Amino acid sequence: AELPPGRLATTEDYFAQQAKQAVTPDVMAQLAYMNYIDFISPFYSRGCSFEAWELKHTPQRVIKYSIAFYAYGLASVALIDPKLRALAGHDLDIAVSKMKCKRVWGDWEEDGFGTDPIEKENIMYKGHLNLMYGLYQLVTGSRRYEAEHAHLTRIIHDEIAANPFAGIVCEPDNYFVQCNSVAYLSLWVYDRLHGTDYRAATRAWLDFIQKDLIDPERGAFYLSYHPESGAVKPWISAYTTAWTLAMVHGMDPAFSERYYPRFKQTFVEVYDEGRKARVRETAGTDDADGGVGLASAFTLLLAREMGDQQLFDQLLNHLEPPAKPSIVSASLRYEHPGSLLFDELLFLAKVHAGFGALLRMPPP
Amino acid sequence: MAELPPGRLATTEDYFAQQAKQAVTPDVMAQLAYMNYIDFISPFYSRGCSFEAWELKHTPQRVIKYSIAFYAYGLASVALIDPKLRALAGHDLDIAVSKMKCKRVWGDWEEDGFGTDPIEKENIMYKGHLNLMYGLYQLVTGSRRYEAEHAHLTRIIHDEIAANPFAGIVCEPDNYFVQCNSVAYLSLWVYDRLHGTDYRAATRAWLDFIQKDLIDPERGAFYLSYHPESGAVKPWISAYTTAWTLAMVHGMDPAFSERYYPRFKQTFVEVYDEGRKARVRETAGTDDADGGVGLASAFTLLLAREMGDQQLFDQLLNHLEPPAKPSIVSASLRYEHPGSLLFDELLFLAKVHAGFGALLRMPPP
Amino acid sequence: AELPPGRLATTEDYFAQQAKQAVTPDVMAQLAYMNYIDFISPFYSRGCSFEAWELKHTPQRVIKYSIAFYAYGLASVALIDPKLRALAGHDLDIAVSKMKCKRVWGDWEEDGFGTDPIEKENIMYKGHLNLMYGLYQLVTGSRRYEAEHAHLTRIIHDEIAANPFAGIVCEPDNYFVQCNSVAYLSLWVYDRLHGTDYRAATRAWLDFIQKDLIDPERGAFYLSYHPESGAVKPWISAYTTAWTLAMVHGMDPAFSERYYPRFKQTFVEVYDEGRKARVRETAGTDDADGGVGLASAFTLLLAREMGDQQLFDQLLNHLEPPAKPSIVSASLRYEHPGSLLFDELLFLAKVHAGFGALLRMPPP
Amino acid sequence: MAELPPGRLATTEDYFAQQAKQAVTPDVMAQLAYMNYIDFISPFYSRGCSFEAWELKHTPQRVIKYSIAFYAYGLASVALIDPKLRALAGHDLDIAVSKMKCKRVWGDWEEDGFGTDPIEKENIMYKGHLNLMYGLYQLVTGSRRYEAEHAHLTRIIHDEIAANPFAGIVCEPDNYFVQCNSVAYLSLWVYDRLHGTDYRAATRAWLDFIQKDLIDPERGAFYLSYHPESGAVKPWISAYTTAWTLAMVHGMDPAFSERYYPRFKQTFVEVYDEGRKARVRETAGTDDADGGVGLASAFTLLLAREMGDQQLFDQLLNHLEPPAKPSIVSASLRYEHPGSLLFDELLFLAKVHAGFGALLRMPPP
Amino acid sequence: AELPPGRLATTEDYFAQQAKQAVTPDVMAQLAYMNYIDFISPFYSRGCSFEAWELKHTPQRVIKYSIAFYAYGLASVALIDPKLRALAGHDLDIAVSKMKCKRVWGDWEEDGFGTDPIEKENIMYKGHLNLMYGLYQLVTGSRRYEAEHAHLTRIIHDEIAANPFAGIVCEPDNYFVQCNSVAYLSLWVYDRLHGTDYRAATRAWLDFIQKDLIDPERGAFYLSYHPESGAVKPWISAYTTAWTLAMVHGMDPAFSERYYPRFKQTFVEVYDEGRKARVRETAGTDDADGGVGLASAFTLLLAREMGDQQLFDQLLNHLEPPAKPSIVSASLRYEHPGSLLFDELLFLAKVHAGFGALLRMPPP
Repeated sequence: AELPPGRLATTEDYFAQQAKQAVTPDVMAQLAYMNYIDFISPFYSRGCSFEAWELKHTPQRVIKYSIAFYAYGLASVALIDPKLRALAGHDLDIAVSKMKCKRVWGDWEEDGFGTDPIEKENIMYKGHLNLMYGLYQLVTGSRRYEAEHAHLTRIIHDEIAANPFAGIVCEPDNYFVQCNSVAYLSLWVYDRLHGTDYRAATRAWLDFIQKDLIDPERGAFYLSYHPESGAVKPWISAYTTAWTLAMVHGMDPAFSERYYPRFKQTFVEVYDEGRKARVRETAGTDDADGGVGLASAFTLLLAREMGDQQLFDQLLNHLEPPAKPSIVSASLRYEHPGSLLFDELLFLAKVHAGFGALLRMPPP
Repeated sequence: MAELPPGRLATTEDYFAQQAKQAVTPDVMAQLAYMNYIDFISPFYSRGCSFEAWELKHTPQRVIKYSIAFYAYGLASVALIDPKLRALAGHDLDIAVSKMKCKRVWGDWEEDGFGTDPIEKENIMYKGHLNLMYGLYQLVTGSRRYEAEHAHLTRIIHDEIAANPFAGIVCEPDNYFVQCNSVAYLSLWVYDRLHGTDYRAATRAWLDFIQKDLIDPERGAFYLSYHPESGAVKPWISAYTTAWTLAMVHGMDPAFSERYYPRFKQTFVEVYDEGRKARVRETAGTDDADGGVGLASAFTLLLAREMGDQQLFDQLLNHLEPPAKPSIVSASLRYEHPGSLLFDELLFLAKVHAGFGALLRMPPP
Repeated sequence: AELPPGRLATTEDYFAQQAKQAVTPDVMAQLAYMNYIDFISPFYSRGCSFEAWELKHTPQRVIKYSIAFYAYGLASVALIDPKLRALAGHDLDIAVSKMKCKRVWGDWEEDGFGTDPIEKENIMYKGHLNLMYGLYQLVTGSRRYEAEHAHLTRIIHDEIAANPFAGIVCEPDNYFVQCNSVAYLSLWVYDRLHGTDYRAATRAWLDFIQKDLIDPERGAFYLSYHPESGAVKPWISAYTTAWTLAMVHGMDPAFSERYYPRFKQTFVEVYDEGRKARVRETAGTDDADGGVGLASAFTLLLAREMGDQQLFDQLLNHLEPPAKPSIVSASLRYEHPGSLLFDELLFLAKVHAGFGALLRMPPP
Repeated sequence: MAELPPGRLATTEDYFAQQAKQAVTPDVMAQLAYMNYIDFISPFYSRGCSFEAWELKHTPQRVIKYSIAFYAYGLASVALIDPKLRALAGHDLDIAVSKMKCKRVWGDWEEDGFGTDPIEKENIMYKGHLNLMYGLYQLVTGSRRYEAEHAHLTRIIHDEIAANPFAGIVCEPDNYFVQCNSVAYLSLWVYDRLHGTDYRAATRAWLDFIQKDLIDPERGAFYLSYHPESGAVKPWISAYTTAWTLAMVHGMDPAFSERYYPRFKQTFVEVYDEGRKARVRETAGTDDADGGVGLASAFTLLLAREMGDQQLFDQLLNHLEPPAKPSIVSASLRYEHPGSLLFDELLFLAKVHAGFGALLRMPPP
Repeated sequence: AELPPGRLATTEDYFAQQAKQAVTPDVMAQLAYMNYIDFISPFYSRGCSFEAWELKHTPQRVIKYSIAFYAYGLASVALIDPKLRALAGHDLDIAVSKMKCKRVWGDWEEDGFGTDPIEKENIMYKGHLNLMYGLYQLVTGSRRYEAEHAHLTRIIHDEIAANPFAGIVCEPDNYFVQCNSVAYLSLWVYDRLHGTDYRAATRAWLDFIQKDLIDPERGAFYLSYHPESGAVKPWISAYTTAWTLAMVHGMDPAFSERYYPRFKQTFVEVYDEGRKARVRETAGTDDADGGVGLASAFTLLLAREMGDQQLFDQLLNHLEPPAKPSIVSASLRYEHPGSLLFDELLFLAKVHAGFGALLRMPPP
């Protein structure tokens, strides 16, 4: 109802986009940032050109995440406004094209892990890619990437079936729940499109991650698991948990519903007389947004996914005003982005229709 | 028309009278000196694949092709203005073509992953400018030095237009830009003038096409781009896109540009400083001038010239030139604060531009 | 005990970790620095990636020492707290993996000494590697590296047997007692694991180093020995001595016990009314921490090994407060590390359970 | 002539009297110490393909050939001035020729895409200076060390002049410069002096050719360049081009330069500071001095010397030297603030220069 | 015997080292600079590693001179203190090893003169190398390099016999008397060790350099001679003369005794009430230390060679105090070295026992 200080649109306005069949003017300005300027906008062309990311100082290892989060937001744009669905589809085609460039996945080879980023392991990369293939096809109805999608889904399914633990590692011997969450969601999306049952593996996964990987009282996942030693790194992680619960809510909403109030009690600090909120990254600290610095931004996405308007408003009042948004020539820019992936994650949270709603996207 | 405005080098009346006087203004001559004078570092020092002039101005690689082409367009009008500079213009156009073919210029096509050959398909911004340049070189000089290449490229363009389900050719795969097409189509008109052929016949279907989803008739403005694989049109209108397109189209179908020009002005042009100045908004729904690539005002200067709109030309040049702080040192022009990319190139072109139709009708040497 | 100014935990608390079966909170915060943040933490993955060391400006030639000192501390963490044994094992797996990357050992080739860093000489590198292979296996029970450990132990043993002096050189014609000390301890660890007697060569080594290499009155080793000429560089070195006596105390405690009081009288300056201590690197100077700048930090390790709580306290009061530790988001950082290898050596000294206790580590 | 002006090292009378006294001035000697003294970093330390001296002065690569050549030309006059320095001069010329052949010097030809061989065709600025240097080396020394190469290069030059439809040879393809040709032609005169041949006969047709569209005979000034493919001449007159050209031509056809010299002065030379100083505008239609490559005043100093114009020499050197803040430290000369490229080279050359005709007539060793 | 301001030891103390069989403490601190710190000290190892020189910004072309001058000093340390003889030998072994690295001699190839630095010409490089081979063997008694020494001596002898002028050039056509003086001394040393008569060539050389290459009234050599033109660069050079007279004094003491007083009159300025002296590099100037900047430092060496304590004292008072020596952790450093090769040449002059005394060094 009331526009908070430094905000571009109300929480109510974000949540009402889909009912209005229109994105807010600031979301439109973000899409302009994404698409407008020749050569340097991130969605200018399908080529293996990364000038947009160079200009933002994106570290190489983060590029795959930036593209994927953009793609996730774009899928919701398509659902919100039928008149932007073709644009969204176009941008998703670009996203998938760029994602396959060696500048994006080549860390796998440079780090010594292999020359092929798909064949085994590396689930953060190939999970996102497989989700993107599916969202592109849900938005557009095009089979342009279906051959590849059929292949990658099967690699994923086969690697899950072959592993003694439920899921797939990233680097060899590094297991992350948040990266697996994306891979499993990608199976749901393939099943929606094809009528298959690759998603049947999800139960065993949800059982596995609720053992040593979770503190069920705190509603929080541990940082990682390492199959060769059986070790779990003994610190709970807010950003890990927020991202994971958000994606799991589209598969097993009960799971996320169970842990969500505990997660909030463990990590979320409300401040400024109830107007704002910020998220501690681990236990035993008062500091917010430690570690990779993304706890509050992923919690914004979680709040959106769970329909928690009050927490969404508090978090965006913490994140957005200090970053000093402006809209210049109808395009959005932030003078002081507070983290990596800033515009990407604020975009995604502003539009996000729910993973379950994306799974149910009506045909074009 | 005839009082010299603050910070200006010559009056708008003087620019518009160059052809009648058969002489360029002294500042245009000073720009030609910047272009030609100093060993090794002037842009038109030699035909080699050397780009020191552009290194010194910090031209981004992707922009070089545009810089060369806009110089070439201006040089063709110099040839028409002053017969005594026609040979110099021909010389510079020979260099422009030579440099345009260097891999430093076109090599982004390969680096981006689109192909090793920049002519064979797509890439119409590059090859459209190249083809127009081949034609202008030959109109100016009467030389057939590049005719074999011109005959080949013209036919690749024509064939690609015939094979496409939409009217025209893409740049990057799946990126269609009306402005880049406008240059390719004009190149056909120039080939026809020189050869007596009818490649220009394809222009009608193109003008029909762009007046569908690609134009907003209320605003006399083209949308940013079209993307054939999805059928998407990026839903923002673009001033610099429009200005450039209407300017080139006015040499092919003057009525088309005349139809849209008053709308285009109302949509994008802000007159300010009590009527003395004007600046151009790049898109709708903003008060800001010169957003995006930052070239709206400079391409509108070209359009104003093409349309004979002396008042708007004067207003725009009053906005653009004085803050850039021109000076002429040793009879050569420099700007202390160029306001955009392609600044000296576009202010040169607008000052000399005789009209695309007049260039098509250039008398033989 | 009282917490001294600028300190994170008391000396009593460090010395009590093993009895409490728990690391202090600041040691845990160091382990979080080591393990927490994606890509940039030193123990993020097994890959040949060194971002953590790039961020700290570690000179190439120091990387091998950094890894090894971390590994030595990790072995003690395994002994302190059974619940961190799996984590420690995991980190040691990473340490061994990284230690084998050419970024770590490649100076050997770049300097012109050979393309293979194991086959001969180069005992600083291969001695640490061999000790690490053993510690990994004591901590984990895993044979992952046993084939390599068997091979390397035999190269070391053979090279010792073939040399006319007791031990092995680093660069050709450069003999250092500290580097040899690590190699010899590696034989003791191999013997613990396998039931062999490679450690029998230790007696002749201890006899040899007590000739021209030691000033027995000062309880101090000379800098180096150079077999081709028979020269010994005629300056005594505190860091050399402190490291060597520390490792030797796990093999022949009497040897170190004999020299330790003399070493202290030779090099250690107590100051600030008995609260602090700092160590001179050589004789004939009043300056502390000359040379490689590690005399006080290695003496901290020695004091821990010898059970000298008062000197430990004094040295840590000199070293830690000016480096301005803080714990941010439950992870330790120093604003002003006073030397190379700073966080590594303060970690190691805080947790070190004694080289003899590591040799005796009970099975998992 | 004989009061020492402010900031000067020696009087004009003293420079002009060197040859009559058989002794260089102390500042010239200090320059020769700069050139020869310090291990590794002096420019004439050794024959090797090392360029530290030029690295320390920030000489651009493309300028190195010119620096070596101008040193060589000054060294030839040193040999004539003082017999007791003739052997040193010869030694330095041996080094100059050696260095001139190093790829760091001529490699721009290949990097710019014009060929792997810098001698075979075109590239007359390089190979003209090289050919003149071979000749001066041999006049100074009597040595045939480079005679086989000199006979070859002289013939390549002669053949290329005979095969061209215009009189002379280009630098980069299609770039004709009169100053670069003047050096090539003078090289033929030197070869003829040494061998008794008549390659210099081609000079008459050259002097006729450069007096057509390449000259403004009323202003006594040459245009910047000629471009044989188009026939264009770049329409700006150039002071440095003219001063250099007239200086070299005065050793071949003294009447040619005597004709144009007063006109050249009126066109370009500004006397200032109550008659004590002079500075040279690079082109017409400006008040600015030393624009362009920044060498008009320094080449005019050389011309004044060649023409025996002591007053103008004095005025120019009063403009050039004092602000550059010479000092002599440990009997070696340095400038704190050289005012242009090639500064110490051109001031050296102008201080010693005995006249190109006199170099042609150098007595045997 | 009074210690002058800013000096580390008295002139009397330097000159008395050999009688006391001990180096002064500051010379010992220089030897610590040279030998102490891992990796970065110049005499750390025999490898082709040049960190020490990188840290002092030594130009590539100067490295060969630095190593040689260190080696010359080291030979006198051997003679001063029998207890440092083994160390000196060790360092000389390193010096020879380094001298052979392409980083040291590779300018010869980069300049276009050839791929082999000893086959012909290049007498500055190969003269120093040959002298070094001989000093190494005098100090140590070792034949480690004898095969190479026998070959190089014979290449030098053959080249002298084949030339129409007495000696050998450096770069083609560049003849320097100082570079020849080192080659000729190398033949004396070979003869001492082997009983041969390669030194018989010396007489014709001493005759030759006293023609157009010397101004006998001024006691000064010209800069260089250029056989192809017969030119002599017409400026006399103090550093050239000082270095040449110093080495010749070990072969024909009368030659240097003849010219020495003239050399001083020509180039040496006594100042500061007789306390200091500084050397002009050429005639017709008042400025000191022009050109390569080494006139005063090579005159320091000459004064030492000639036994001229007063001039030695005066020069060292000019050179050392402004360079602001300090000894930190028993190792010497200069804050403001006044020239290239500064620590090397002050080291050499402080220890130098006389070239004739080095030729007469007793066996180990």
